[PDB]
Amino acid sequence: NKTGWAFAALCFVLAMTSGQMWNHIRGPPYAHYIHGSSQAQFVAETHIVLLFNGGVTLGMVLLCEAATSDMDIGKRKIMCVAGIGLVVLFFSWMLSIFRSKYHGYPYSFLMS
Amino acid sequence: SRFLEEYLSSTPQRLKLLDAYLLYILLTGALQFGYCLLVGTFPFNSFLSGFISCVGSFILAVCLRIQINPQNKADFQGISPERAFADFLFASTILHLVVMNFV
Amino acid sequence: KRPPTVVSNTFTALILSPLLLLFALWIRIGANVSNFTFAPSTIIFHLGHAAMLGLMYVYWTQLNMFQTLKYLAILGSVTFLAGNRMLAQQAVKRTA
Amino acid sequence: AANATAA
Amino acid sequence: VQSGPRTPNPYASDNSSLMFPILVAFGVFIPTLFCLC
Amino acid sequence: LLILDDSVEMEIRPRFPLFGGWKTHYIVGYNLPSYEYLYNLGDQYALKMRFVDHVFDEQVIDSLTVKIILPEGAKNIEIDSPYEISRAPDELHYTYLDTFGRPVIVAYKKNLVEQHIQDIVVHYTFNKVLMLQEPLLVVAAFYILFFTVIIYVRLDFSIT
Amino acid sequence: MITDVQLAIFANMLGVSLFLLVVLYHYVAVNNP
Amino acid sequence: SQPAGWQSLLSFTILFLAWLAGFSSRLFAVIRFESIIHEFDPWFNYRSTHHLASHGFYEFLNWFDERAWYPLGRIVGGTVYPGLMITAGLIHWILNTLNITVHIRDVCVFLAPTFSGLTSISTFLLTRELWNQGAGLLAACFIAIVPGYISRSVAGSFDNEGIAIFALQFTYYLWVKSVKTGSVFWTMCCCLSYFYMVSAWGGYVFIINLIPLHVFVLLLMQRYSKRVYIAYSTFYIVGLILSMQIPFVGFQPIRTSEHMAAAGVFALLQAYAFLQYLRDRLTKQEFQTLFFLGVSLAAGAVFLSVIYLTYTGYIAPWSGRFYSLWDTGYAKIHIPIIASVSEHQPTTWVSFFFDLHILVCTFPAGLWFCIKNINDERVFVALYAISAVYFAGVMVRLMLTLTPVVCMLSAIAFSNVFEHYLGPNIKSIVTMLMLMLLMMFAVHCTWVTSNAYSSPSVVLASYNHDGTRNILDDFREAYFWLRQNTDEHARVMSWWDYGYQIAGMANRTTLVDNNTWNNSHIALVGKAMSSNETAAYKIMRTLDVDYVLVIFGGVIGYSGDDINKFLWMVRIAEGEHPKDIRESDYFTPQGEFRVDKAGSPTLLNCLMYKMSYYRFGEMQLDFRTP
Amino acid sequence: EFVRIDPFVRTFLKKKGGKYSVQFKLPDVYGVFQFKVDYNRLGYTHLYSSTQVSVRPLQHTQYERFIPSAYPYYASAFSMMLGLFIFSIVFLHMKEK
Ligand SMILES: *[C@@H]1O[C@H](CO)[C@@H](O[C@@H]2O[C@H](CO)[C@@H](O[C@@H]3O[C@H](CO[C@H]4O[C@H](CO[C@H]5O[C@H](CO)[C@@H](O)[C@H](O)[C@@H]5O)[C@@H](O)[C@H](O[C@H]5O[C@H](CO)[C@@H](O)[C@H](O)[C@@H]5O)[C@@H]4O)[C@@H](O)[C@H](O[C@H]4O[C@H](CO)[C@@H](O)[C@H](O)[C@@H]4O[C@H]4O[C@H](CO)[C@@H](O)[C@H](O)[C@@H]4O)[C@@H]3O)[C@H](O)[C@H]2NC(C)=O)[C@H](O)[C@H]1NC(C)=O
Ligand SMILES: CC(C)=CCC/C(C)=C\CC/C(C)=C/CC/C(C)=C\CC/C(C)=C/CC/C(C)=C/CC/C(C)=C\CC/C(C)=C/COP(=O)(O)O
Ligand SMILES: CCCCCCCCCCCCCC(=O)O[C@H](COC(=O)CCCCCCCCCC)COP(=O)(O)OCC[N+](C)(C)C
Ligand SMILES: CCCCCCCCCCCCCC(=O)O[C@H](COC(=O)CCCCCCCCCC)COP(=O)(O)OCC[N+](C)(C)C
Ligand SMILES: CCCCCCCCCCCCCC(=O)O[C@H](COC(=O)CCCCCCCCCC)COP(=O)(O)OCC[N+](C)(C)C
Ligand SMILES: CCCCCCCCCCCCCC(=O)O[C@H](COC(=O)CCCCCCCCCC)COP(=O)(O)OCC[N+](C)(C)C
Ligand SMILES: *[C@@H]1O[C@H](CO)[C@@H](O[C@@H]2O[C@H](CO)[C@@H](O)[C@H](O)[C@H]2NC(C)=O)[C@H](O)[C@H]1NC(C)=O
Repeated sequence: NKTGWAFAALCFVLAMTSGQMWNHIRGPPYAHYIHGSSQAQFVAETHIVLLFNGGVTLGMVLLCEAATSDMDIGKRKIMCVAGIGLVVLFFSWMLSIFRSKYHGYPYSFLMS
Repeated sequence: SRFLEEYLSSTPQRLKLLDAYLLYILLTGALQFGYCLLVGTFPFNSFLSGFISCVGSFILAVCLRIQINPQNKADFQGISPERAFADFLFASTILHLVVMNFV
Repeated sequence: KRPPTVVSNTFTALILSPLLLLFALWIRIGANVSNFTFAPSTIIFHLGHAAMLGLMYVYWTQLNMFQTLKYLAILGSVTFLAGNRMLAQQAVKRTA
Repeated sequence: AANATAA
Repeated sequence: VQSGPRTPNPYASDNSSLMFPILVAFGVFIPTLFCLC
Repeated sequence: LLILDDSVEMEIRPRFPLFGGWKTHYIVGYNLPSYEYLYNLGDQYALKMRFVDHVFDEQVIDSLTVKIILPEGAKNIEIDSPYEISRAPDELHYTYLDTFGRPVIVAYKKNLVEQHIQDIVVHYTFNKVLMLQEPLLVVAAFYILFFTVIIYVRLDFSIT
Repeated sequence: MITDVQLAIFANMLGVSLFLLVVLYHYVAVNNP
Repeated sequence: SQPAGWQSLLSFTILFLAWLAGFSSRLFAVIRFESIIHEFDPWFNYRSTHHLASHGFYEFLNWFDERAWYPLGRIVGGTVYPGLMITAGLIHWILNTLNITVHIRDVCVFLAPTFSGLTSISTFLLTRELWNQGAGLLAACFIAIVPGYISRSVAGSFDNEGIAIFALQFTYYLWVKSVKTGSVFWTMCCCLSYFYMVSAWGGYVFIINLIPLHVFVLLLMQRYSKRVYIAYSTFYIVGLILSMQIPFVGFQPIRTSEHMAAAGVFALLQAYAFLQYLRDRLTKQEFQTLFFLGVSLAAGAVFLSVIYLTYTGYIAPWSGRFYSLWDTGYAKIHIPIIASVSEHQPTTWVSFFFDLHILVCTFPAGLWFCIKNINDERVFVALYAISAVYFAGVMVRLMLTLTPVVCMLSAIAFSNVFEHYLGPNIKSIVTMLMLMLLMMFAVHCTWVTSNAYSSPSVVLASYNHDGTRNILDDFREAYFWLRQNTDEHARVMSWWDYGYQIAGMANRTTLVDNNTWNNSHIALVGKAMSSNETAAYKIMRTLDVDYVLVIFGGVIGYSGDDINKFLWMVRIAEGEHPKDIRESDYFTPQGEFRVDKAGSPTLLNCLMYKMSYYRFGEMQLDFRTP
Repeated sequence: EFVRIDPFVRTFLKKKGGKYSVQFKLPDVYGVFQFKVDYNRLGYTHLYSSTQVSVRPLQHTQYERFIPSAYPYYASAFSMMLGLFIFSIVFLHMKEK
């Protein structure tokens, strides 16, 4: 069915867009979890980034599945507010760790 | 011979004519390929030009055959047979310009 | 080392043979030119089409690419107008 | 990101 | 070799000459939005 | 560049120091307003400028070519010069939005010195109305750009 | 001549206006199919 | 006042403002410094474009440059892609016929932003084909300011990619439209666009491989219609004969193993369609199984034929530049010039978030939406997304070609939200949250373009403490000396990086250029740059060299000088002459590369060391240091 | 000597009039070739004259055309053009039966 193929493609995209091929060529240490320089990354760091990216993606899809004519209004609204909070929370932690890597980047949404 | 006899009785006249044209194109292409095999390719550019002209006109005529067949009014429904013929002429002109630029 | 000339001439004749077979098969089917009212647009269209193909030959023989592109553009405009006009009249008969 | 040798 | 003191610009005078062309443009625009009828 | 109260003195320092047989090629440009170098009366204009201007102290010039690029409708042209300059025939110059070439005057001279800094004048005549040949082309262009649209929604080109 | 600060302000304001016009287009089209 | 007229006026206005925002965000290198060219590659593009302006077209097609790769000479017309040069020359000719006298360096500088506008328009059309106009306008607003596409497209960077992204997006739009409509006219227009793409960039391999992949997946999904036949067959034939016209491509669409997926899917499609026709005409109960089996056999036979023709040697195998994307460790071992370049190295998540702010997060959501509603074009979109993600994940340089699809997908996702909630408290908060995310995206894009990618490598800028900026202009100083104080036929020797920049700026005959097509010549130059004076002098005598140019960044704090790029010289020279140059010889007995008294005496008498450190042991800065 | 990096052609100059002159053919390799005439003898001075010349490959117009060996292919192409034209006159004005 289409759901399995969609899920597989989505997981492949989320796995590859967090830079897992860098872990294949130059295998980095797991820790000494965040590397200091901009060019180099550890192993756990990209797991963290993959978790946050999947978080934002899940928030988007679940925020759109709550406005489609799903079951009764209770969960239909709980999922919506969950997506609203989920996007902002995971994207703010993502932007905050990115700002933790670039000392000059002056922007922060809900830095926390 | 059921396919042959049935083809004759079932196919309309314009399509049968187009099919004869396809026979001519395919025969010329096969004969050219046979000459190339017998003799080898000294002028390879010319061989590519001629054989790709044969294949190109074959497949443009097959596309006209598909688009003009009344049994395929279901798929297209947006292009008449006359737009199909004009499009055939356009594609053929571009193909022959490239061929004479390449031979 | 190139092949002998007699072989090449024989294959030129053999390449010219399938044309005759097409004509023989078309007179076997019965293809006639009957709907040939002498409209201005039909004659102009077929003349422009033959002109374009003759230009293709002339491009192979002498002209360079910019000249042939210009000449093809003018011929294509003329043939386009004539063909549009002719195709509408042909479609009238089918619909009506 | 250019066509130079990696320094 | 050296030329000398520069010349003051004799072009215009304020409160009349600067806004005169702009006002000519406006005054042409308004009758153009009258040829509707 | 330092702006004095009599001139503008700009010290030029080349890319590399010259040591003998070393050469450089540079371009120095400036545009100045015409209310102090161009005098007009009715239909007759006259431009009074320097033939060669100061480049460095005790300069020596081997070959020189002055070109004056008058505007497009310059009917008559006369040049008054204080010493013998060798002028060549006129050649047209085509610039932004010009239909007919604008007159160029070419004068060559050899072996100038720091004391050939003199003034030449050029008299010419120029109709005032021809100036608004420059704002018209653009207008016409835009009109054509619109006229295309007006001829575009008048075309059917459908077979059925 | 334009400075860097002027052109940066211009780019920011133009991007914001772009996205406002995007959302306005979505509003108009949805409200009046 | 019909809402349709105002709706179309709003669409035209938002496309024009997207054009203007794409043109205005790419001037942060022209407001500062000067309107000149920047990187090593755009100088050759400029030089050949200047030749095309001053000699016409048929002189550029037969142009045999003798002032590059000195003893060998470089056939330029037949070993380059004439898409950027022809476009720049055509715009120059049109613009000078109307008496708008613009120099050709200004056209070469400002060609890229103008084409960025057309790229935005092309994305609008391609996204309108997949989704409603709303996603089209949102995608046209996304790819005009995104930093992943600005990087190698800023005004002054005159390279193959600015035109290439426009041509790629337009070819994909035309193929999607042709498959939807089924007409031969859209296939002919797509073929002409593919011909332009072939002439522009060496990224036509991606287009031609992606189109068979899309057709094959349409076959496996049992979604074969007649329109797919009429699209792909005509496209392949016309595009093949059109692609063979470029001189540098030549006969590679047959001999190479990159253009074999297209012929494979073409043969498989012909067989499939004939068998399906027969099935329709013959009885279904009898001969059905025979038809299924025949399709399978045809596909297997095509695969076997390709394997055999590749193995015997009739079909040449993959190039190394296209094989390092699969082997991923083949570069540093065998052919080190592929691993030497800075572009051919992998990509961390920092670049994925730094080139795309919120798009890289809402992009898989859009992919999910595209999978849920399936159409003939959406399968193509999904394959494009997956392939671009993978290819960009292994090479930094290629990320630009990934940026289009991201935008499209992200646009779709955002449009999806603005469809549902837009038009009480919850819906209003959702709309304001999405709009605020878009604000953050715009501000991030402006910051990244201002601080990161708008920097020339020709003029260096050192900033004073009080905010005053000083410009180190030593490149152009040395090249201008070399231009006006040497003989007209002097030969300079340099590392390959600057080969272009000397022949563009200094106008002198170089020995080794930036474009690498003969690696043993570069091996000779490397051996000359990494031996003592006697062997290097013999090498320099046999090549009739006159001058030697070395960039030394030791007085100021400049990172990439030739000492930092010396080890790659040693490795490249070791690759072709193992008996003369040993890498381990230039290291200390501890095993590290250093310049002190502890360095090896095999390096302290090298020619690069004696050449870039001459009379430097007496140059003491005023600040108290050794 | 006609050298690029190493001599491609070495010939003996022959005296006519008052000059040593030789006529020959340029090899297939393109590039920048130079003539080195170096006369070194025991007692005579050292003569050395080298002039640089560039040998460029053939232009796209100087290729051989209308070769006999390819008279089939030419034919083929033109044949189909003629075919197409005939087909048009028989496809638009065809009379059904
Ligand atoms: C593209 O190309 C163009 C053209 O090449 C480039 O433009 C050029 O850019 C430079 C700067 O980048 C500009 O330079 C400026 O020149 C003025 C003029 O300087 C002269 O006068 C100075 C003052 O002279 C009086 O006072 C002294 C006593 O001190 C007396 O003795 C004199 O007689 C006068 O009465 C004088 O100091 C200068 O001398 C200097 O040079 C000589 C060289 O021989 C030295 O020996 C001297 O020791 C001395 O160093 C000269 O005679 C300068 O005044 C400008 O200085 C400004 O900038 C300095 C930093 O670079 C700063 O330290 C100064 O204080 C001064 O700061 C000014 O600006 C501030 C705002 O930024 C103000 O707040 C401040 O009050 C002050 O006004 C500067 O050196 C060129 O003019 C310019 N060229 C043109 C044609 O315009 C362009 O950059 C290029 N673009 C690119 C590459 O992108
Ligand atoms: C043996 C074989 C491969 C096929 C057998 C044929 C048969 C029977 C069936 C084929 C089945 C199918 C569908 C095959 C297609 C799948 C396939 C081969 C690849 C799928 C993934 C895709 C689309 C790969 C694209 C090809 C590829 C390597 C692209 C990388 C190049 C890219 C993206 C950009 C080029 C940029 C750069 C490298 C160019 C430099 O140019 P310059 O300007 O000169 O520097
Ligand atoms: C619309 C989008 C198209 C984008 C085009 C991008 C630019 C690609 C240009 C690549 C050109 C490769 C070299 C080439 O084309 O060969 C040139 C031909 O010289 C030319 O004139 C090339 C001009 C390009 C014309 C493109 C028209 C396309 C329609 C049919 C191909 C041959 O010139 P000729 O004048 O044909 O020389 C031989 C003439 N004989 C008759 C003797 C044969
Ligand atoms: C190298 C130059 C090549 C020369 C071309 C020679 C053409 C030979 C005869 C062409 C016959 C023209 C047929 C024709 O004009 O019909 C066209 C649709 O027709 C087509 O789709 C084919 C158009 C091909 C011509 C395009 C280039 C012609 C350049 C001169 C303007 C319209 O058909 P319709 O299907 O009615 O489209 C109408 C859709 N609307 C919504 C817009 C109303
Ligand atoms: C809603 C209201 C909208 C109404 C429409 C408004 C449109 C007009 C906006 C144009 C503003 C131009 C910016 C500008 O004027 O700044 C220029 C700097 O000069 C430049 O280099 C910038 C030139 C770029 C401007 C071209 C824009 C034309 C648009 C076509 C795409 C100042 O340069 P200056 O330094 O003043 O030069 C004059 C001094 N001279 C010695 C040279 C004589
Ligand atoms: C780098 C990326 C490269 C990607 C390459 C992909 C590798 C091939 C993987 C095959 C995918 C398997 C899908 C498949 O099963 O194909 C057939 C349907 O099969 C057909 O209809 C034949 C069409 C294709 C012929 C196969 C030729 C393969 C030759 C290429 C080497 C499915 O038909 P179905 O009958 O629907 O299968 C299940 C349906 N039942 C109800 C019967 C259960
Ligand atoms: C410069 O380096 C070359 C080789 O890079 C040295 O040449 C060799 O020197 C040794 C020393 O005895 C000889 O045995 C070899 O026959 C020489 N040739 C080769 C090909 O190895 C040369 O001696 C060095 N000159 C110095 C260090 O002054």
